[PDB]
This record gives sequence, C-alpha cells and structure tokens, in this order.
Amino acid sequence: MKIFSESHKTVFVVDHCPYMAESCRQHVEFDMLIIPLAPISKSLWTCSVESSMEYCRIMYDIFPFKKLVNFIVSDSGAHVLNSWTQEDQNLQELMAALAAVGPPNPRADPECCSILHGLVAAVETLCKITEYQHEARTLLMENAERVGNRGRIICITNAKSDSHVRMLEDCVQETIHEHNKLAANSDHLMQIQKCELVLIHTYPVGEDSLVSDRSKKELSPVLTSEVHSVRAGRHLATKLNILVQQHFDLASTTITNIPMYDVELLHHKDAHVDFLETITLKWCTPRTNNIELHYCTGAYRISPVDVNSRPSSCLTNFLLNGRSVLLEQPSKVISHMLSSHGGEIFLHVLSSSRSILEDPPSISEGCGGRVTDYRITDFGEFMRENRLTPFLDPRYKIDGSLEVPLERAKDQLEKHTRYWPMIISQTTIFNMQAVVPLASVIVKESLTEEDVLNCQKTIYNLVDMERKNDPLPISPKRDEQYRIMWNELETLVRAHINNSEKHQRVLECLMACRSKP
Amino acid sequence: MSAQGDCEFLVQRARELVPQDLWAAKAWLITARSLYPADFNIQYEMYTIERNAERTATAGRLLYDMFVNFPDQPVVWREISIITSALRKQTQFLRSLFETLPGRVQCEMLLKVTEQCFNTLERSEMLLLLLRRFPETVVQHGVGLGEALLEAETIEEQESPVNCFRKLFVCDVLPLIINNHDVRLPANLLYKYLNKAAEFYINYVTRIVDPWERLFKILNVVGMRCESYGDILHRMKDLCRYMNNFAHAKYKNQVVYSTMLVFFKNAFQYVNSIQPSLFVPLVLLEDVSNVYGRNRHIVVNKAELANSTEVLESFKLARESWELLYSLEFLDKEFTRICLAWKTDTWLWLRIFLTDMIIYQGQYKKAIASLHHLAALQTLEHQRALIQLATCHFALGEYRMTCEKVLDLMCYMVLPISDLKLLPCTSKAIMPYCLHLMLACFKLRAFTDNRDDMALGHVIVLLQQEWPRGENLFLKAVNKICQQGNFQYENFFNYVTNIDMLEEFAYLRTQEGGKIHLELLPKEDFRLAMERQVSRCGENLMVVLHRFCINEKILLLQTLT
Amino acid sequence: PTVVVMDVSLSMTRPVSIEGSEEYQRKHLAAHGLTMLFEHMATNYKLEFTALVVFSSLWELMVPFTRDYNTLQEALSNMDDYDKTCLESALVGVCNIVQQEWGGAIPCQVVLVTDGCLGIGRGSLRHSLATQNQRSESNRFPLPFPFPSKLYIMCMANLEELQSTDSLECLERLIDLNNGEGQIFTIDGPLCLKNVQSMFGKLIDLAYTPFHAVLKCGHLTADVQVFPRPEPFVVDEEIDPIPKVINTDLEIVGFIDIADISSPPVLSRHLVLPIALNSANQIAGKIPNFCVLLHGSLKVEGMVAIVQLGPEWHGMLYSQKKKSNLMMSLFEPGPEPLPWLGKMAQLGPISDAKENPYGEDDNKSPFPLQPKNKRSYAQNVTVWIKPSGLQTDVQKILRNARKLPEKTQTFYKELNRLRKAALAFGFLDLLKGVADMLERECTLLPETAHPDAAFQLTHAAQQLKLASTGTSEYAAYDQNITPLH
Ligand SMILES: [Mg+2]
Repeated sequence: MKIFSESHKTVFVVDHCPYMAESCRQHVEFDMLIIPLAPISKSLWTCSVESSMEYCRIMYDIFPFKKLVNFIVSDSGAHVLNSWTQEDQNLQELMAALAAVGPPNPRADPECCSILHGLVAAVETLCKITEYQHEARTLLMENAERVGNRGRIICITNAKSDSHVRMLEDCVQETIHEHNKLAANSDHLMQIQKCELVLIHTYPVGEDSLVSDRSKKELSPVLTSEVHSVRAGRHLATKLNILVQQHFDLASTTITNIPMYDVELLHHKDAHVDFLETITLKWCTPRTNNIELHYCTGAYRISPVDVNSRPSSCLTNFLLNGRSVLLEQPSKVISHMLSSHGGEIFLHVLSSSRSILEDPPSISEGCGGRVTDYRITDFGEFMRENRLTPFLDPRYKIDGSLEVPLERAKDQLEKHTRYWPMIISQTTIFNMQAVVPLASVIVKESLTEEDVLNCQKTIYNLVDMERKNDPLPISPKRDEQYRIMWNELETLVRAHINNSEKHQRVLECLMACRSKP
Repeated sequence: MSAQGDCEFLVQRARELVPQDLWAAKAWLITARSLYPADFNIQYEMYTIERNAERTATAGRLLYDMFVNFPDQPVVWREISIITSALRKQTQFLRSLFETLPGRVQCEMLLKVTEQCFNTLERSEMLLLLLRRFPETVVQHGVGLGEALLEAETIEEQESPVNCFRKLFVCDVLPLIINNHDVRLPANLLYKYLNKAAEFYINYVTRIVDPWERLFKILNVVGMRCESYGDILHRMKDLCRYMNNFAHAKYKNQVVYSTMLVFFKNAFQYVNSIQPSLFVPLVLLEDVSNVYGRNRHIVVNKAELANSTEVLESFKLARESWELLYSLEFLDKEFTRICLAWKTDTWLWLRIFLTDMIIYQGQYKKAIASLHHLAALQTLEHQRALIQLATCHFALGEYRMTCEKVLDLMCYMVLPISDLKLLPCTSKAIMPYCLHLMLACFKLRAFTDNRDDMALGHVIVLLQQEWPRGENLFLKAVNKICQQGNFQYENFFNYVTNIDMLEEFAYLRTQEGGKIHLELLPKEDFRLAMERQVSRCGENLMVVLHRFCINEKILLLQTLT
Repeated sequence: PTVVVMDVSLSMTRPVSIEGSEEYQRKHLAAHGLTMLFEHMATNYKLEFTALVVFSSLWELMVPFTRDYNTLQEALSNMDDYDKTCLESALVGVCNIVQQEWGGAIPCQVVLVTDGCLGIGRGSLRHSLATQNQRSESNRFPLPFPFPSKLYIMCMANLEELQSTDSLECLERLIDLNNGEGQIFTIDGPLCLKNVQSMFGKLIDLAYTPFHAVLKCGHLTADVQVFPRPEPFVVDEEIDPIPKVINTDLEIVGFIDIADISSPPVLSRHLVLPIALNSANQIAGKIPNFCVLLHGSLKVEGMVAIVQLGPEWHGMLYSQKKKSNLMMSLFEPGPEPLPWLGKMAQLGPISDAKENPYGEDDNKSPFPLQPKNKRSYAQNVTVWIKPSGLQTDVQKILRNARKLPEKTQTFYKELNRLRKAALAFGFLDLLKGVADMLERECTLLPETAHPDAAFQLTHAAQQLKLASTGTSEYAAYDQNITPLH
C-alpha cells in the first residue's frame, strides 16, 4: 500500500527472564584444530537475539528508509533499545544496546517478572509517531487523517503453556483497547489501525512443544495474532527468515555459475514479476563496453542471505569494486543485471521482450532530417559545459531564500541559448576562433575584470582583421561579410546586457569600435 | 203543469244568465233548489258552476250532496272516474276538491268505484290507491288483493315471473301487508310471500330504487315475524351449531331461505364483478406459472380489478353458504325443492358462478360437465368456456383434451399483442396462458426418457415465449440433443426465430458440442437457411408462435402420450 | 499495443432496421467503425501495433500485432460467421497473445467490439460472470488483465435501451473487474452509420489521440510528439492519491554523462518525434529541427538530457539495429528516484562549484553519491547463525595468533570483533572457550620462541577470560582490547 502500512512500524519484543538462560542443547563445534574442549551452546536469549538481528539486518539492507524497527527486551521492567527516528535505526546502536542489557540474570530473581511488560511497552510504543508520519501530517494540513498508524509486534519468548499464550494475547488486545481510548483524547499519540502480532515460542531441541502452532486468529478489528512454535538454534533463524520474507514481500535469487558455488540474495518481489521458491539466474560473461544504457524497468536493493560466507562475499566484493554482472534466465536471454551504484548493490530487471518502439522512423526523414550542417560539436560543447553536479550544502541567494540548484541550472541553460543558431551556415561569429573568448564569456552572469579584458582583446582583434580584410568563413562581399559579422556580434552582445554592467560596458565598446557607417 | 217543466225552465234561465251575471245565476239556482230540493238537475248544474268557478269548497259540497242524494246518475259516475284518473292545473284542482270531501265519503266512493270496476288491473290499481290513501281499510283488503293478483297472474299464464300485477303486489301490496301489525297471517303464507318477493327481486336484478335492500328488509321482517350480508351468515352458522347437531320448521325454513338469499346476493355481486355484462369479462383459471421449474388463494392483480378484495370475500362467503346448504340433509332437500320450483335453466350468471365454485372446489369432472351445460345453453369475450375446459382438462392429467381446447381457443384470437389465477378475456393475458398450457403438455410429453423427438422440437419452439425464463429448459433440451445426436424436426426453421436458440444450434454443428446430426430441414443448405432465419429475428414472437400453433396443428399426434 | 477483440457469432449477423438505407448486419456496422478507426490510426497513430482477435465458440487471432493497417483493413472484409458467443475464452486468448508478444508491463488497450447478446449458458458471459468470479480455482477469470490494460466495450446494440431490456449490468461489471479502467460505448439513437461513426469517434478521441508536447532547452525549442501517450501515475492512495500527468512542455534542465547515470529504473520508455505545425521531405524536411540536433549531439557526446516533466517529476532524453531516434524515459515521480544522483532538485550547474567536479581533463565525476549508512556487505558484520560463520571467525582468530607478533593489528581487530559480537549476543561461554583456545595455541608455540608473541597472546587470553565473567572490567562494549607494548 502506501508508506504508512503495517511494515512501516515493527516492534521486537524479546523475553529476558532467567528462563532464557538455559542452553538450547545444540552444541556448536568451533573446536576443530589433542583432547578438544566441551562444546559450547547458546542460550535461548542468544538465539532469539541473533535471529532478530538477522531480521533487522536484512530489512535495513533492503529498506534503508521508511521501514523502522523498535527493540524492546522484556525484563523486570521494559527496556526499549532504540527510538523511531531514522538515526537510531542502526545495527551498531542495537548491538551496543544489547551488550548494555547483557545476558539474562541467572540467579537474581527467577519468577519476579514476565513478558507482559514488554508487550505493554510495545503497544504503548506503537502509539508514537514516526518522523515520516509527522511530516505527512504536517503536509496534509486540515486533512491529516489519511495517514495510518498500523504496526506489528514480534514476540520471542519461552512460553510455559498454551494458556500463557492466550493470556498474552488477551493482554495485548486489552492494551491496544486502553491505549486507543487514551490516544483518542490526546493529540501527540496516533490511534493504531492494525497491529498484527507474532508470538514465536522458542524451546531447546529435544523438548516437547508445550505450545503448539496456531494460524492467524483475529482477536479484534485491530488485531491479528498468529502463534509460532520452533526449536531454538537454526530453526528459529529460519522461521524469522521466512517472517522477514513474507512481511516485506521479499523474494529470493540463487545466482549460480559464478567463476572462482551458488549465492543467494533477498530483494523485493517486484524483481520477479517479469519471470512469472528461489530463482536461479545464471551469471553471464561481462563485456567491457558493449552497451552502457540498458533499459531497466526497475532497480531493487539486495541483501545476501549468507553475507559472511566466502562465495557471497566474493560476489559482493566483485560488484562493489566497480564492475557489474549480467544474469540470464533459463536462446539465452539476459533478464537482469547486478550493479553497485556507489556501495549499494542493485538488481536491475532488464527487458528482454519485443520493443514497442522498434523500427522507429528514421531521423533522416522527420523534420530537419535532410539538414547536414548541424552544429553538433558546438552543441556537444554546450552540453558538456552545462552538465549537472550535486550540491550538499544549501546556499543563500540574497536573504531568506535559498537557491534550488535545479533552478540555477535551468537559468543557465536559458542564458546560454539566448542567441544560438542551429546550422553552421546560419552563423559566422561562431565559426572562427577569434570570438571564442567572447562567446564563452558573454554568456556568463558575472564577468571578471580579466574576462572583460579578454572581450576587449577579441573585439580589437576583430577590428584588426576588418582592417586587414582577412577572408571570413564561407558560412557576400569582403566588406559585407565583416559588416554582417559585426551585426551578429552586436546581436549576441545586445541580448546579455541584463546580466550585469560589464556586459553594458563591452556592448558600448563594441558599438563604438564596430565599422558602422 | 208538471214540475219538471218548471225545473227545466229555471235551469235554462240560470244557465243563460251565467255568462252575464254569476250572482243572478247562483240566486236562481238557490231558488230552484229551495222550490225543488229533490231535483238532481239543479244540484248537478250548481256543482258544474262551482267547478267552473274554481271554488273548491262549494264544488266539493255540491259533489258530496249529489253523491249522497243521487248516486244512480251516470254523470256522478263519470265525474268519479275523472277524479280517480286525475288522482292516479285541472288535476291539482280536482285533487284539492277530493280533500274537501270527508274521509268516510272518500272511502265509500273508492269502494263503489272498485265494485264497479271491470278490468282486473284497473281494479287492483284502484284498490291499492285506496289502501295507500286509507291504510285502515288494508286489513281486510290487502291479503285479498294480493291473492287475487296471484290468481290472475297464474290464470294469465305468464311465462316469466316479470308480471305487472306481480310487480305491483311485490312493490306495494307485500310491504303494506307485512307492515300491517293488525293483520295476522300464517307462517305458511309468509313462505309464499318471501318466495314471490325473492323471485321478483332476482328476476328484476338479473333481467326501481333498490331491489336488494327491499328483499333484505322483507327477509328480515319474515324472520322476525316467525320469532351486512356477512355477519348474518356466521350467526346462522352458530344457529346451525345449536340446531343442526340435533317439527322445528322455523329453524329449517331459516337455514334454507336466509342462507340461499345471502348466497344469491353474493353470487350476483361475484358475477357482476366478473363478466359485468351478465348482470372485458374475467375468467377464473388455473394458470401454471412454474412451467420452467380446500382454502386456496385466488391470485388476481389489482390493476385488472381495482376492487378485488371485496369480490373475493363475496366469493368465499357464497361458497361457504352453498356448501352449508348441501351439507345437511333437510336443508339440502328443501333447497333442491325450492330451486327446482324456480327456473331449472339456471340462467347464465348462476351457472357461471356454479362452474367457478366447482373449479375452486377441486373436482373438475363435474366442472367439465357443468361447462358443457353452459356451452350448450350459450379469445373475444364470450369464449370463456373454452379456457375453463382447458384448465379443467389440464387438472386431471389429460394433457390432450387440454391441447385441443387450447388450439381451438386461439382460432378466434387475432391481435398483435399451479395457482388459481383470474385473467381478463384479452390477448395480453390469455395468450401467455395458452402457451404455458401447451408448453406444460409438451414438457411432460418430451422429458420421459423415450425416443420421441417431435415432442422435444415442440418444447423448443414453444420455449421462445417469455425469455430468458426458458434458459434452463432449453439447456436441458440441448443436453438431450447432445445425448441423442439425431434431432429431427422439419418445422424447426419455420418457427425458431431466436438468436440464442439459433446460435446454440449452430454451435452443435461444428466441433465442441459434438458434431450433432441436426435434421432441421425437410451441408451448405443447413447454414444457408440459418443465414435467412437470423433475418427473421425481430418479427413479432407472438405472431410466429401463433402461426406455429395454427399451421402446424399436428401437435396432437405427439401430445397423445 | 491494441487488441481488437471482435465478435463474429450469429448474434452479430442480424440485419438492422435502418430507415432509408439498405439493411446492414451488425457485423457490417462493426466493420465500418473499425475501418474508420484504422484509417485514423494509420494516418495519425502510425506507430501503434494492433492485433485483431475474432471470437465465437473459440478465440482466434486473425492478424498478429502489426503496424500494417492495410493488413488489418483487409481482414475486416475477410471474415466468417462462426456461431455461439464465448467471451471468457476470448479474454484468455487476449492475455496469452499480449503476454507472449510484449511481456508483463507494456500497456495494452483492448477494444472489445461486442454485441450485447451476452450468451445463454456454459461459457456465456452471465454464467462465467456469476460463477467464476467467486469460484477462483485453477481457471481464474482473466478480466483483471496482468498488464496495464484499458478494456473498451463497443456494444453496438441500439441505445442503452437494447442494453437495458436484457442486460447491461453484466457488461458494466465486466468493466469493473478491470479496476474501472474502461468505458462502455453505446450507439446513441438508432443504428444508422452516422451514430456508429460517432461512437468510434468518441473512442478515437478517448484513446487514440497523439500526445503532442514541446521540447525546450532554454530557448532552443521543438514541437514534438511523444509515443506512446504517457499513462497517469499515482504515488500512493494515502498521501498523494490524485493521478499526475506529465507537463506538456518537456523542459531540459541539464545533462549527465551516460556513464554517470549508469542504468536508471524508469516507469516507461517513450519516443520523441518532431512534427510540422513530397511536401514533408521538402518544406518541413529542410527547416532545422531541435530534435535532430539534440539526437546527433547526444549520440556523439554520449550524454542524456534531464527533463522536468513536472513538479518533483523528472525524466531523461537519450539516443536510441542501426536506426537510432531520440528517446525519452519517465523516472518515478519523487524527489529522489535515483539514489546515486541524490535529490534531482539538488543537481546544479558545474559553474557554481569550487573546482570542476568532472575534472579538468574529464577524468572525474561527482556521481555516484555514496549512501550515508553502509550496507551489511560493506561493513564487517558478525553473523553466527550457521555454525560455519562462527567456526570461520574462531579459525581466523587462531590463524593470526600463530602469525603473531607479525600480524598483530589484524589479529587484535578480529579478536575485538569476536568480543563485541559475543557481548552484544550475551555469548560469554564462547568468550571463555576462545580464551581456552588462545591458551592452547600459546602452548603450541614454535621452538623459535618469539619474544613478543607469547606476551601478546597471554595478554589477549587474560583479557578474554576476564571479559567472559561479565563484570564491569572489560565487559563494556566500547572497551576495546589493547595489546602489550
Ligand atoms: Mg453473441
């Protein structure tokens, strides 16, 4: 839908009771190369944190903006780890905050807390306004109602029994009801329109699933709870991977035949509306400069599902170094292209079907097609002198009004074409090297004193050639050629008098020094 | 000298002076009367002079004196006859002079006139006028006058009960006799009174101010003497519940007479609402509406009859009354006796109501017999019996007599446009009814797992009416064609002017409906006729369906199943 | 593209009660209307691909997508009259041909030359509309075309009277499952040729009128035509729901080297062609046009020409077998459609820069703009979900321990990464295990007995097993481990 959908606001609630401190019974074997040590294992807190942060990493890679997350560990209190500003939505801040929270207390107070505090703080968090929501509300003056506050809460906890799940769902429904009632009166707290819930229950491998799965169940016209049960370790990570794929409408790609194994990527599902559960695009041999402007119907950010691994790291390093990669679908047709546009790897979806703009009318038949003296190199110089560059800092024009650089570009483009003949045979002042300083300076807005001196030198040199009657380009008596060239020079200069006063000075000099009987 | 000559001379002298001096003539007449008080000529001359002078009192006194003294003079009889004729400016003066005479004198003069009367009708009229003027004499004259009128009517051998003497007796003599409390009459005579009054009332209304109100009042008076039209029926039903369970002549006489009276009133209202001439016609039918798929309801639109509720209520009331009349033995016997005493021809309206009631009842063989009787006695307007026989035959699964009745129904029906219905006798409603009947007959003929194909063709052709309601019926027919694969109907292209039907039949002939072998002609020829037949889509569907009905009248051979 | 789906059932072979003139079948009226449409689309819309699909009991493709409107004109009078009406199969065939020729994003206007008879059963329109709409299953109703379509229904059945006596809600619903992208056209009044021509003129005005524009580069102007006509775009349905069309005047604002723009995602690619506002090759073919100069210079220098199609909407103009022509592509409407160029309203002239960003000899370029936050493939993240990642981390830890004290900086960087990840995950048991591995590696030192190697390894092991306890000595996240001098 729009920007303000359920995926625009996602809150993570991770349990932090001493229940999430026992090992997950999935001993790791980091000891490979006498008698090895006892294998290490990760707590349920560690597994939930790892999987949640992988979810966050994938979302941040594919959606750098307009998709935010809130991280709420649920302990004795409810410690919110980051805010809704698009500056605390950073992985490094989240790792710092989780390190501050630390491992769950094993022997402080086992049954003094629960998870419901995290959920109450999460629903109290869904009411706040993201900076994008505030901007939309302040833009929709007197109509700031078509901006939803839909969200989503993900809860990873070691539920004791199914009744615990049901009372958690009752608690969250009650919290949304009460907080909606509270936010109806107030103004700086939005009313939640849809708060989907996920209540992933994690248990060690080998223990019975004391809580069974349950499909989506609408507890309200504002809630839709769904319960998952999955073993801690790799299964929980896979569950949250499926969750991130289905929350943001992601898709998978399995790029193969990479010259040195497969590499899996995660992008938006819109990149696979052309082909139509992972596509298997095959790497194609890159050419140096075969073509440079491909017709891409969409560019989507990607994120490796195995980023640290050697094949995906090799592919991403190759892409980041500067070159691109063309991918083919299963004679062969090129359907995609991976390009890194300045440290951001993109997946372009090229078009391989018939072009409706095929066999277009020849430019040699249309209007002006039978003309062979076009100032094509002159216009090339015009194009290359009127290029575009980005400006970071804002500049002030006079007072209280900063200049939009696009407006400056358009003003310059209009300025440089006040007098600009099209065919070579039309113009004569633009066909000799003497007037190059005059042409390249007069079009400017503010002339330096050296520029004025150069214009004076050019005018005096033109007078000298007139005195010597050096033949002019063909582009029609010897004196008539110089008379018409002076007339064209006056036409050029007379059109730029409004730029400044030095243009007026050079115009007066030109009028005085021209050979006008 | 005889006194007659002197009296004549005095009369001549008085008469001669009348044009000159009325006072002198009056004085001469007075002197002559004083001289000869027994001279009737002088009294007659004085009476004539007083009448010519427009003097009411003097003329009345002279006339009374002449009548008292000289009743044998034919001039007195002529004057009495003239006065009676005037009573039955000069007429007003004569009527005023009549009031001058005493009531006893007027009664005596009326009695003398009645005695001297010769014609039966004139004597009856004079007696009725005298009774109206002097009710005191009706005690010993009212019954005799009515008896004499009835005897004269019987002797005159009047074919119809509409008789002048009977009409006078019912209108005037009967109410006068009934209202006379001093006059005592037996209940057996009240029976004859009410019989003749009812006969007169129904004969007048079937064929005046209010025959129905007069008959109802007479019935109420007769019922009270022996002691709305709807409440009395239920009251009499309660009386039956108090009497029918166990000579008791009063109760049986009531249960016959009052019930038959309300029955006849409701029946007249019914047959005046439907077929108003017999008092566009309305025919009670059984129009099967779901072709494409005791206390019953008559479905009738309020547009064709703006007062349907009251008419239906009257029909229900009359049906219940007639059912009660034939329910128990004594009332049934007495009702049959009185009805067969009257005209057994049953007229037309009563027969129509009886046929409608039988068709309502549920028995249709007796209904068909009654309709044969009605037709013998007798879509246009008159051809109601045809429609009624059509529905009656269709009721008892006949499915063939219905078909000939329908086919003959529309022979006199030319116009370019189950549930007990009630439709007019116009094409707009009748023609769909006939086509529904024929479609039902052929639908039950064709969908019987047999090898018949003309039946299926007749279903298809008659399915054009009221589209797209026959959508599922035609789809089932096409499925049957696909199963069989050998449809044969040479008449198919002469009547099926439906683009949906045509383009479904051309579907069957290429690949995907199966190459069904369609014998619709009596390779290129089949499509060549189809190109022509699609040009006929637009012609009046009713007209082509009627042409199919009349020209292809050989539907019957298939319909015999 | 344009798919002309035309009925050929028996319902369309019905003579029309037209006064005065001879009887025309409705197929003839359809043929005349399509004839005039093809005349207009071959005189003023010559660059459009049109395909004629005839449907009855089964769909058929008479002529494939072609610009040879004489071929389509020939086909109009070369048709048969297969009977029965089936529309769902026709729409299935339309989807098949559209997706098999153009793909899944090229718009396709579908001109359904229907009749209004709908059908009777089986695959009829009422049956398939009532059943398959709520039935789904394998055989889905192909009405919401899988491409930006616009279904026009040219129901040539009198006024909407003949449509309202039997059924018009069915057709108006048929348009509705296309998300309202369509228009019902009904022959006003009688079925005289003038009225069917009026209906097809309404269609021509609604769908096949060329998009004339003006191309400007300051004062250098050109009266151009953009094919196809750009389709309106909506940003979203909550903030900016109204559709925004491009500006009639394409304003070139600047030029970006075709290597600096790289390959930009675009909404749709368009063809800019000059128009005149053997005559066309002698009067208008000799006056110099701006599109020809622009195309030549763009092809030679190898550049694009950024175009302002509206407020906060920007485009691009470039060059282009061998046949090249001026081309134009619409970027997505927004402040920053191309993140490697920054906000398009922050692009300005190079004359306002301090130096020349492109370089004195054109060996540099300001583009591409690096994003603020490096993505996970640019930083050094620590993923330990799969055991292989953790094993690789510890093996890299131990391998650099043998190379100590030669590779001490990389070793300490790797160990600091490991400790930071362990603390942020609460994986202290990994820390104590790694300390024990450091001790084991110290025990296996070579006989050369490098002096600094033992000291640094022992100090790192001490710090590791002191941080593994969790006390506030070195368990702080930012307390990076420092070696021994
Ligand atoms: Mg059709």
